[PDB]
Amino acid sequence: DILMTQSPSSMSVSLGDTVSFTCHASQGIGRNIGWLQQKPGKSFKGLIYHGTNLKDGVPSRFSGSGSGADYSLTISRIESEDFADYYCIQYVQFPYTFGGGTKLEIKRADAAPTVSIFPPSSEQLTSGGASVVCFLNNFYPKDINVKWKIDGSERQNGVLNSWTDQDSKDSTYSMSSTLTLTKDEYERHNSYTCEATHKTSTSPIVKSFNRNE
Amino acid sequence: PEPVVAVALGASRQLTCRLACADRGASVQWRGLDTSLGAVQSDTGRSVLTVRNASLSAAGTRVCVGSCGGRTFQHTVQLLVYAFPNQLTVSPAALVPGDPEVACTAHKVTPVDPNALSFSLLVGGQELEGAQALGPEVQQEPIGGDVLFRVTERWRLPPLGTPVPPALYCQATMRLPGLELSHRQAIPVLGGENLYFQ
Amino acid sequence: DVQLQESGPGLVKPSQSLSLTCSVTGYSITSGYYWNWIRQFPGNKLEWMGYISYDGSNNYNPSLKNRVSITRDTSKNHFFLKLSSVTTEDTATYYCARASDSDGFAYWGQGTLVTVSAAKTTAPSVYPLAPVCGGTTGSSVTLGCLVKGYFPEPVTLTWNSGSLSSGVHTFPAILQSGLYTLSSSVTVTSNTWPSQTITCNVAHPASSTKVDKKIEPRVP
Ligand SMILES: *[C@@H]1O[C@H](CO)[C@@H](O)[C@H](O)[C@H]1NC(C)=O
Repeated sequence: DILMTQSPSSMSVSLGDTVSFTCHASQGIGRNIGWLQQKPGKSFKGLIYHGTNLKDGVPSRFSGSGSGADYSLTISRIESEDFADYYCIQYVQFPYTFGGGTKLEIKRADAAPTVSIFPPSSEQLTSGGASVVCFLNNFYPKDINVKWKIDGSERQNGVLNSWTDQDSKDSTYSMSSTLTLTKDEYERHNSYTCEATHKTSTSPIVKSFNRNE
Repeated sequence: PEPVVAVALGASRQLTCRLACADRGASVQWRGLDTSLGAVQSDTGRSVLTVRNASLSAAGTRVCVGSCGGRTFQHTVQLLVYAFPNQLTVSPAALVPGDPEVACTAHKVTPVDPNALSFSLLVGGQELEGAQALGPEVQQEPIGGDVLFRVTERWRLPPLGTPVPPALYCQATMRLPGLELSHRQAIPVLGGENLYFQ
Repeated sequence: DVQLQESGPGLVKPSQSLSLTCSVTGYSITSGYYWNWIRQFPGNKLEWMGYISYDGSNNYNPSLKNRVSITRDTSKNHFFLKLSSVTTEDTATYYCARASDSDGFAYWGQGTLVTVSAAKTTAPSVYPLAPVCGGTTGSSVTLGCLVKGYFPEPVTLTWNSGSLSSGVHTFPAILQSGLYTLSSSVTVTSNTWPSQTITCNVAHPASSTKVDKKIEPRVP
């Protein structure tokens, strides 16, 4: 098959700037390349066909260039609705092959995580389990650390973390952390603390509560 | 004067379009059809349209568009997909001296334009004088994708006379750009000791 | 305006056959264009499986050549994808797309996730997460929803049946012990709740379940 190697794997850029990522085919493909845009979670949308053709209804900010085995998609005046993963496809011989993708992230002002903590619901405690959930919303950058404390002692295991995709509006990220305990060991302590360590502040953002109290 | 490129049905042909542009952002392109995918191989000064297994769908007007420094050009070429099989039928299958008519029919053929598809009734090599074509009757026959044709020409026979020709031949000629194709079907003429005794 | 939408079973056992349908509306799959099937593996690797053309001709990927079959139904304007002898490595999101030398892969379907596993279909447990007793007032209040222990993916979570799309953050599912867990939070003005009712709506198609759990204030 024809191997499509595109770079970089991902890149960060500021609102309004101009970016380009290349695609290198294992052999010449005579401009038989398509550029695809994939918003996180959603489907695809063919932006450019045959190397340099802009599908109708697609902003002129997008433009493709190249020939032989080397092609480049170039986005200018980056707007808020351009934050996606970008793939290149070749269709000059079978089978049609794709690139690895290029995740395009947006740069913005550093934001503080708005933290909320939630004790186990009444319903979950009746089954035999207990989950303490901590939501960290609208922060930047993506990199952030979360630490769980029960009665002052740090608990490591039993913690699952899930980050959202970059919000395509405010350009911020969000995260949830869930501490999963048994009902027994949950009703044996009083203090549950969820603290975030982000570059936006040297002082950790802390949320906590006391069981029943 | 729009050029004309003829290609037989199922055959292959490459159309090439070059652009003399010494600037940046130079592009030349064949306008791709919704019936192909990967048929065009373009560069910055040349673009090659490729037709494999030529169907009737690929037939039509092809446009080559070029851009050179914000300046666009276009040149048209007529792509002709013709089909001229060896399928001639004659009515009646044999002739008897005195008969007033003969009919020839070409099957699964295209184009059918008189300037392209012509019929002639030959005797021993060349055309049989005293004949009289009675105008072609073009008919669309049903062969799904895509629409082909069944053209039939009828002649008013002359007195064959003596000696009786071994056979008459219906010839279907198709004129294409710089090329003439022809097909012939025999029409035996029965004569003399036709049915005889002991 | 051409539309493509895939459909078919989300769960398929190993060795069995995977069948999907693309319902095309707005254009006739015999008028023109090539109709493709693409899949995207977890980790976001793409692969072209094959297509069926307007004239009915096929063309498949050699890596799948024996098992793939892309047939069509011109009457309903549908075209189909069948994959045989399915292993777990066929778990992926399957897309259908119309391409040609005029558009070039311009129109795609929403994409449907197919999981290959011998595991049982399990409905989600949905838990309403209400704010902490006491604490401090806010101009805004955050409610949560814990959706635990379901299989397979995906689940569909909305608040107030979709009426509440602003201030909502739904997080990617995660696997613990062969069962998925997912959470979702929503932020509204403090005067809104519990003055008005906020409902977490969870839908799990694989088990044909709809949980509509209402968030209520906590009691001691
Ligand atoms: C040529 O195309 C026709 C349909 O258009 C098909 O029946 C035939 O098999 C094809 N032949 C080749 C050599 O691909």
